[PDB]
Amino acid sequence: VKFQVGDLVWSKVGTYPWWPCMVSSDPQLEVHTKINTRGAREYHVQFFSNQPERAWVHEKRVREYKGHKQYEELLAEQKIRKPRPQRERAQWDIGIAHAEKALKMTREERIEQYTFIYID
Ligand SMILES: Cc1noc(C)c1-c1ncn(C)c1-c1ccnc2cc(F)ccc12
Repeated sequence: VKFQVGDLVWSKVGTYPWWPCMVSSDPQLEVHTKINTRGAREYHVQFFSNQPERAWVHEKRVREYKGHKQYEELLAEQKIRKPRPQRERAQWDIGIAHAEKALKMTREERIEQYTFIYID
């Protein structure tokens, strides 16, 4: 286990770019990490965004969030660059603004400030 609840991470999920997240406990399983059905470790994350979402992400697709400028280092992992669709970019910028604020808080503060409320 490399990450704990409240840690800030970048997650690369599906067709989306590296996105700012917070590691959190799954509301149903009550664990923030598990071994999946393929025997790989996954972490449960909340995505920072105007649209609240959560996901279980493979450990190879999770990186420590040190700051927004780390994004260039993540892409690096003629020069070819994918375009940045304006609508997605605006939501990513909003997520980054939250992560930048969360980075200035302690773990306990971030947990209190950002942990989602799940309603059945
Ligand atoms: C959508 C969605 N629904 O479930 C999940 C899980 C996702 C998701 N998977 C990866 N990312 C980065 C997201 C996502 C989460 C929150 N906000 C967003 C805003 C966007 F513009 C674009 C993607 C996202």
